[PDB]
Amino acid sequence: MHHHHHHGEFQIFAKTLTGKTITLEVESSDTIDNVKSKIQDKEGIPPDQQRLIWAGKQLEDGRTLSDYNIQRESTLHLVLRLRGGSMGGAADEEELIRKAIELSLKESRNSGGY
Repeated sequence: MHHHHHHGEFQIFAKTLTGKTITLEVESSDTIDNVKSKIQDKEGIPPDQQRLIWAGKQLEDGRTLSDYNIQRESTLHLVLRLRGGSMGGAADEEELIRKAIELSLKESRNSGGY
């Protein structure tokens, strides 16, 4: 029920596991489904095949942008899933989560160093 109007004055930045930078026009409260699909228009990749991991935690499809107060200048770490034959590389489908959290996200965990 996000109305039929349009006012994408606030954009965001998404970075795939491989490190691909993608910019999509979303809302401050945009939902994962909206974020994902929006990506499909950018990389074709279907939302059901796209996963979103942020802050060492996997974003649930029911999550919102305003949930964590995600501004516009945010790096949405996206991980491309793989249902077909395992690529047998760094990122596939499940290993893309633990690694997406240990590579560019671990920084947030490092803050726990006290």
